[PDB]
Amino acid sequence: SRHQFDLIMCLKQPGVQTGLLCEKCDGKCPICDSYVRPKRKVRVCENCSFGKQAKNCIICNLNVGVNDAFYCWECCRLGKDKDGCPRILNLG
Amino acid sequence: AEKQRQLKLQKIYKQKYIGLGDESTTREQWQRNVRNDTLNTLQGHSASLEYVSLSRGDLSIRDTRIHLLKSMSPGYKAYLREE
Amino acid sequence: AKDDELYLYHLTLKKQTNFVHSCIGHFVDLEAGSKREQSQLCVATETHLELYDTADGELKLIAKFQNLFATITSMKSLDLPWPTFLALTSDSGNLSIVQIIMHAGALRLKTLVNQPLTRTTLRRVSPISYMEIDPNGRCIILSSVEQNKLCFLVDYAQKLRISSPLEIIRPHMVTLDMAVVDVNFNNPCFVTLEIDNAATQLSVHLIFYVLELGLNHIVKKADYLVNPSANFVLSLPDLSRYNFNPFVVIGFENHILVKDMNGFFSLKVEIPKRSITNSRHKNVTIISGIVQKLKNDFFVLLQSNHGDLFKLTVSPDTNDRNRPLVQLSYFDTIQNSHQLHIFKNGYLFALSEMNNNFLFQFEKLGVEKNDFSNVLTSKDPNKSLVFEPSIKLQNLSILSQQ
Amino acid sequence: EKKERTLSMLLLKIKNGNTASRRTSMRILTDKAVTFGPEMIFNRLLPILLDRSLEDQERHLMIKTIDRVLYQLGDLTKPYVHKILVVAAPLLIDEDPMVRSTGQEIITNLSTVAGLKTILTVMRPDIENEDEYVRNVTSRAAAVVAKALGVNQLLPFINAACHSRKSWKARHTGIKIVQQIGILLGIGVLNHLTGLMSCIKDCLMDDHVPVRIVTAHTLSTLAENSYPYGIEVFNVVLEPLWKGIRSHRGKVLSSFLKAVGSMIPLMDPEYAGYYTTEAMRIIRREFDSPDDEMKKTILLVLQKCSAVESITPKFLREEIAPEFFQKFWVRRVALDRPLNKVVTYTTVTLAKKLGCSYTIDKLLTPLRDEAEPFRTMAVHAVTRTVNLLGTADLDERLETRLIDALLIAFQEQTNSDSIIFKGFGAVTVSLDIRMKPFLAPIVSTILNHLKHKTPLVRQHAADLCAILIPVIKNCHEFEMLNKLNIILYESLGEVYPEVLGSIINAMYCITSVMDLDKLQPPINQILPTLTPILRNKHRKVEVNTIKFVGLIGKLAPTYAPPKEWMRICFELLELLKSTNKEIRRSANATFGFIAEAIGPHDVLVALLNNLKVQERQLRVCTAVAIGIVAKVCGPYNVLPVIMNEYTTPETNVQNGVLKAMSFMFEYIGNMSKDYIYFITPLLEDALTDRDLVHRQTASNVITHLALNCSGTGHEDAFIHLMNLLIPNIFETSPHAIMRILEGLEALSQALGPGLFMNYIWAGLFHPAKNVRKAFWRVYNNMYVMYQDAMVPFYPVTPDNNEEYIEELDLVL
Amino acid sequence: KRRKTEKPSLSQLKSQVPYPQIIEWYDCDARYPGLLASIKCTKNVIPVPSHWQSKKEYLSGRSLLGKRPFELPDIIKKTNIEQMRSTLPALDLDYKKLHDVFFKIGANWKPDHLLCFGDVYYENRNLFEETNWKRMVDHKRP
Amino acid sequence: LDNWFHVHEMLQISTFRPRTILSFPNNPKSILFIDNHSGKKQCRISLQIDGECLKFGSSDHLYKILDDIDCVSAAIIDFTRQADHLIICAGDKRLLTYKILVNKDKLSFDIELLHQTEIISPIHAMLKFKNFLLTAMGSTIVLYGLGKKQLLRRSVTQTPVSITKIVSMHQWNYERLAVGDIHESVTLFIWDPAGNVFIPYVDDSVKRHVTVLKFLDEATVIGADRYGNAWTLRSPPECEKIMSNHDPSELSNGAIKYPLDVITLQQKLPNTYDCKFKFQLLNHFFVNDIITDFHILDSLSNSDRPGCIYMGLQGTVGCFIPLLSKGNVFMMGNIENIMAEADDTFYLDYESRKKNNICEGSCSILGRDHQEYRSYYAPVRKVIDGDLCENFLRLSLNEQEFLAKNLKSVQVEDIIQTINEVRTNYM
RNA sequence: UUACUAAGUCUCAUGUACUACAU
RNA sequence: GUGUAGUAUCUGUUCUUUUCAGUGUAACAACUGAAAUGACCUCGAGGCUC
Repeated sequence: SRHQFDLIMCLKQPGVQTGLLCEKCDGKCPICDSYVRPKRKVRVCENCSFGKQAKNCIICNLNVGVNDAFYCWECCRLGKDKDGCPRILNLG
Repeated sequence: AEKQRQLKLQKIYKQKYIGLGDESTTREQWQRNVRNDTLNTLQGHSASLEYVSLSRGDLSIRDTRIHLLKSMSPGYKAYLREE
Repeated sequence: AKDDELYLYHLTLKKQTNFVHSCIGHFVDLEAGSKREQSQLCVATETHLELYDTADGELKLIAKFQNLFATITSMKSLDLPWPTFLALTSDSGNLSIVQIIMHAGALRLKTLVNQPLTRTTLRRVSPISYMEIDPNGRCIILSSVEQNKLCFLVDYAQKLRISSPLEIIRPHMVTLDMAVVDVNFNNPCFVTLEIDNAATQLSVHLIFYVLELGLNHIVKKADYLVNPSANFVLSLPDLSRYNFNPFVVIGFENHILVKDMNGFFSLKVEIPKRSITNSRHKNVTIISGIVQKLKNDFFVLLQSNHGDLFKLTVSPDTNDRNRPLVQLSYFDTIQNSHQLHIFKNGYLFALSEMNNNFLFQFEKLGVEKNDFSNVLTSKDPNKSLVFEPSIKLQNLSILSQQ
Repeated sequence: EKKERTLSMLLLKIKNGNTASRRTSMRILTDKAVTFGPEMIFNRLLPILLDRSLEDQERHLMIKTIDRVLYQLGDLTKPYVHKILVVAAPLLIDEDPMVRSTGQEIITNLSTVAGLKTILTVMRPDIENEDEYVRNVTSRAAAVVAKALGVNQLLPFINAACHSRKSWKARHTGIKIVQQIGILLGIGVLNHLTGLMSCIKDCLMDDHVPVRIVTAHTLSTLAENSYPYGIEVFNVVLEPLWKGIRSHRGKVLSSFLKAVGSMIPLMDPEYAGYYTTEAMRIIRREFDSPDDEMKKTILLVLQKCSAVESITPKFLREEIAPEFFQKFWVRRVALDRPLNKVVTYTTVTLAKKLGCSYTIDKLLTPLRDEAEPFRTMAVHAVTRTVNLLGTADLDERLETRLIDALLIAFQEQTNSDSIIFKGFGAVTVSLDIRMKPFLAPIVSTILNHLKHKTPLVRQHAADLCAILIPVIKNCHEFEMLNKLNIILYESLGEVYPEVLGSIINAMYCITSVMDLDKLQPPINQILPTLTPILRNKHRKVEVNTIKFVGLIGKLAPTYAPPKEWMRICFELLELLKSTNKEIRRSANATFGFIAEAIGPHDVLVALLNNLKVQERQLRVCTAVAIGIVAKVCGPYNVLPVIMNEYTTPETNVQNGVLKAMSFMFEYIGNMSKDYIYFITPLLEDALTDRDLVHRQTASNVITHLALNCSGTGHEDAFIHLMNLLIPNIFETSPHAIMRILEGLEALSQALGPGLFMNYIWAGLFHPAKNVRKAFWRVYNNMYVMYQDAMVPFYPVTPDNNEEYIEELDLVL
Repeated sequence: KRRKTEKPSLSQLKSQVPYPQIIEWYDCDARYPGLLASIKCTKNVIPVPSHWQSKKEYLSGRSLLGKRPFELPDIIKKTNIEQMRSTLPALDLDYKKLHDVFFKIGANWKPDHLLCFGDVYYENRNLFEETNWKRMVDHKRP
Repeated sequence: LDNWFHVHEMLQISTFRPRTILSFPNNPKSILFIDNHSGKKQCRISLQIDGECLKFGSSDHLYKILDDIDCVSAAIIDFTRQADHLIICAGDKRLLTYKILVNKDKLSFDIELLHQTEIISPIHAMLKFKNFLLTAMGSTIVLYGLGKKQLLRRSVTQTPVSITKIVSMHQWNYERLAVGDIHESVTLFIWDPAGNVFIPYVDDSVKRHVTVLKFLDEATVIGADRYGNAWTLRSPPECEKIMSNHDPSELSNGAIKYPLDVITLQQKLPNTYDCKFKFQLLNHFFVNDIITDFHILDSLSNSDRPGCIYMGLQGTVGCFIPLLSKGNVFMMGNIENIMAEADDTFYLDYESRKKNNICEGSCSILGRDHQEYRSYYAPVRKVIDGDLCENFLRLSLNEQEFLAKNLKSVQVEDIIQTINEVRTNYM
């Protein structure tokens, strides 16, 4: 993540699925963790969804998220939107 | 830890986007990336492809496109030499 | 102080005319309450996009769609077991499947699903510039000029559904000329020509891929090394009458090959040549092949750099055995055309990368396979036929020019 | 080969260990399963997952390992088919959907490992299990094996082994496997529809009633899987399905009706009416079901028929409305939960076709009845019908009857029935302008429900008042405002937090509908009364109080002393970063109006003075307040005072300034373009400052500022800002290096690569082994974001490199 | 060893260069010196800021001690908040005033110094004296 | 809106592929065409004036054939006001002079070979200087006069080391020049009489591959790219003051007093600042085509605002209209800002309604943002793109009124007014 | 008329801030 | 107004085996290994010295 360093990402070709984030993490752009003017919903590779792990918050990787994560307009222009599958594999 | 992550992201970005100069990169390795991307865009835009077709004067345009594709590999020079 | 700051207002008065992509689908149903006909075409130049119909034997502007503000790097229609809507890939990497709809009093282009791929730019890693769709519309495949290839499995429902991408990554293999082979629903199979990026020698090797719907991944099948002179691949539909084993047509420069998937049959047929061979004479090539099949008769049209339009049919060679043969002949030719389509009607749309797109209806259909004079066979692969071009224009008849 | 047993310990390393250390075991076993022995490998892999200790992630790992082993040991999996079939069979019949999915995947992998003949020879002799559970498990196993090994690949063998007349066991197992395959495949039964109907039609006229019921169930499953279109194969048994509706007895007629309920919606428009008329002889006659299996089936069939477009609304009102109202529309199911749901759903589905007024004037009795059990279901169905149809089909007498029934249900709410609470708002919304003539009825109802002084009763009353507040108070009355405000501010100290939140919401709705001083509670009294309420730690209470304080300063921005508003803002500034995002949104929604009413200069000075206090654990939120107060007129009122706060010599203050500048820029996309030039002299001393902190946060300013201002034409200023950045590239530390990288990447968008390139190029290689490592980071990010963009800008000439490109010099 | 001693002389490298005066002694150890000379001496490239090879972390500057804390742009100084709030060791303002200062008054306004295409800020540099310099070449005439 | 033009023109294919197009300066419109042969090197010249073409002499043919002459580049020149000559540059590296004749009521074109001159370079670019041919070698710029039996070198100007080749170049009122490169960018020269040389007074900022180049003014330049960038540059006022207040003869040698910063940029950065000034980027734009021809028209169909219209290679014609006043570009800028993220606004509305109860690229149909696509190679600077705001016209009234609510400014109707104002009034 | 550059490492002391942790 | 552990930063102080070779470095630095002993001449320097 932008702040916590040891957090590792996925970075695969995103699928059709949309990543979920919990109400606790709601509002953060999964890359920069910004609250401003979100744009496009996150898309994750199928390898990050499958079973129960699909329900996890793509940000904090623990809680079960209801909400969809959106990229901000700064990351959508920086292109990090399309970089790959954001997810946090290690808890940190 | 942080730099150590930058190493892994160096491996991933290098894998996806092919040539990315890390620290020490030979001029042969890097110039090859230059040639590959320049040709890539010359053939990639139908615009510049149409342009090189006429300025070169080839009989067909796909000759220029597949020419650039072939020109991406180094051995294509010797290949032309053997014609 | 007055700020200079020149403020320019850009307008496109006339929109880009070099048509780089086309698709054969039937998009909108207009002026008719209930009608379904496969005869229609949508053609795209980068930004600019247009939709033409014929149905009269004469091409017609339908509507000039709004400016997309991107570089469309490939466009192919998809037909699924329904209104046929076109899959469109461009810069941003997004695979954008769009349906042309009638909204308010005009035809507007609606998008269904856009899938993010690579980044926003024209790139070599970008899985664009090479695209094709399963002729039965089960799956769409994008690839990159070099790095990687992605194939989505397309499914239709109350809402359209694009399956997760199927990745194959070959680091040093530069891909060129994606050509997908039709199937009977067995399994989708696509064919490419991979030129190695890092090598001591120039090596252009064809490779076959069978996507396995059962195992849900693309499988490398046959890697056949061919001369560096290779140009393109075309798909021979079945050869079900002669002897899952797809057969491809590899256009080289001065001759044509066809190759089996199992490598059992490799047929070399030397491409004929003009009589004049004016001044600078290249080994030429064939720029565009296409396939057509009707009444057990399937012929393909492959045009050289000079614009010479040729056909192939397959013969069993009943004397020896039942085995494929390859027979070239000569047609009306044309000017160099980037891509060729054929309606279910006898109309053949010739999209010229040079200047003008023009449509035909073929009647003579060309010379019969019986003549040994002007027709070449796979009997003797080493042979040459010289021919004088025909401006009399017997075979093909221009209907409409653009 | 005893080391393979240690591979099981390696499997523990795949379970107990690290992700890469766990995947390495699978990657190694993938290339070693062929040299491990199929017998011992299976004997060690199957019991490992067969034990109850197989967790969810453990089950997934074991399934992946078994799939890899099968992909490696394809022919070797044949002798072990008797093992997995005895293990994967129960797991496929588990309760959780994940367990059944994993079992089906394991069965499909085992089937694809060997051939179809092995699966046939394994599942065929397993039909001797007289237990119904074992027989169903074997049928599901065969269906899963056929769903992956090819439906027509096992269709002929199954049709040849089941078409005999051995006993009822095989005849039942055939239809069971057919239904299981149709349920597991799903929409993939289109091509194999007729191919399966040809073998399933042997039970439509079967002698044994059990075989007939199994065939009917299989036909219904196939029709549901292949629905809605494609009823061609359904015509192969459509005649018996339409004939035997009033021909079978008990279970036979039940199965026939269950199949017809699925076949009707998939049928055409012509034969649908005939099929409905032929099935009504046994459906409408037996509408009263002695048991639940018949009643639920009849309800589902009626719902499916109502969904079909064949039987129009006239036929339903003629032959379907009276029977459905007599045998079904009654309070006889006041306790059946499944029946209360099924009948309610069927009524809600049929009301849209038979007209809402046809049922709104016929269901005004079940809700007003003294039986609260059936009254709850009646109110639920009424609310569903009102939400589906709306308020068009509402007669005067029908509307009066509905209002009377709703009032009687709300007054006679002896239990905690939320159905009436949810339907009251829907009825009030359906009233619309008609609620004005019906004002005093609902007014007295709300008064009696509010003055009851009951906790749950007061909560429900406040909820219903807040739901129907804008419909009643906004009717241009100016008479009930005082009567509502006198009772609203009365119970202000409710100990129950939910009741307090409901009262706050009702007061907010009243203040939104009422004005100053049209509202009954005085503004000068409600403000100091609501002030301590915002200090509460309750989530919903504080969330409602924030919106109440915001709407208090809506139409009337005054109604307060400036000191009171300043104190309220200082108190709410600490809640701008709460855990619940709703409070964080409400705080920003209220602070905007608060600052617009108070004043720009006063709020700006207060926020600036607050920067030094409230040390950096919640200080940044105050900066957000600066950026939140500069959104009504833009950031042209906050920025000048910010720049002075930067003129202050204190480091921490300057840092808070620069970061506040970052955030105030990221919150404004199109605003900063005009403000950019006034920033650059401030970043002049920032980027030049010796402190890596100031250089860091200044770079963070350049990130957002450059991203949102890119392409505006300020590049000449961006050129400056960069010219100060380039020397900082060599600066170490993770925070500094990533902030500076992101800053330079933002500059790539505002300048374009070309100049940004020019720097990167003149530093691109270099001997220093350090300078090189540093700049190749920036060039890596540049190559990531841009490639074609950099193509023209490569400083490459024929003397620069050997091959160059021959096609760049072409000129036409 | 041999590669370190294989290096051509910098003056041997000068001849390959159209603008030989940019190349410096350390370019001898450039792993690809013939290439690095072409890039570094290419037309529009801007040589690396020279604060590298110094261990001072780019700012030890004695001049940094004597730098002014800040000065408001005179257009913003017109807004009078300088007197309203004392930054050196409440002030009611008008929305029209502030808005007009940035837009009506300050639309055409631009910082006086800025910098140029290849301007790079070395540690010892201070722009302010050069600002008074450029302004002075303007006002003062013989 | 879709067409804005009409095109006045068995299988028909001509062996001759056209090359360039020329027009006489003295005759207001007389258009001479030059083609090539695909085959043995051969050419044709077809002149048209007024309605249809011309005959050649008394012959039936309407065109002239030139055997063994191929044209790499060609331009027509009038050395004297009463005489008209044509200029060919052969791939043999030979400069061929011709003479044009109009028969006038016998009317026909008669071309006459005059001289033969050997050339060192291919001559990719040439144009009309006063009384002279102004041509560009690969490295250097030669100004040929009129000699007899062959044409003479009147003056030669050696280029700065940066320029490898000259693709195209253009002049401003014979005093000034803008010289383009393949690799590098435009560099402006000034003709100095009695110095008999062009002196470069300004460099360009970045590397840009310039296909075609023109002048709007004395101090500004239009240029396109091989890669599709349409840009316009301006000399800095620091340079304009110097050249307005000084004679060109003092630039090369003599006393010209440069501010302290310029010299410090000369010794500090001799490679970039060799030309001692720099073009501040003025306008930048990206049109995905490759612009062949710019033309600056003082008026487009009598319109006041002078436009510049360009034809691209892949084919296109488009215009850049300078906007008078400000609130023109303020309203236009706000409309472009609306239509830019309009697809995102639809996505956020469609998102909120899903929170209370259409993909992201709905309105754009493609993922590319406007600022991103049009920025591309280099960010658009002052140019606002009208081709976007034009899409606002097609959207339904519900969508348009949904978009314009973001403005406190005028209603959708006045929006459409301002949008449609450009084609009407500005051309 | 003086044409503009000095501290570094170690050692043993002094100057001043700070970070976890406990009453 | 305290204690436990620990950190950073000034300043003071001072120059570590004379050399060789390797690593290392942009060059330094730093690190790694060994060790001359004796005689003579001119003004710490110097030796085709033995």
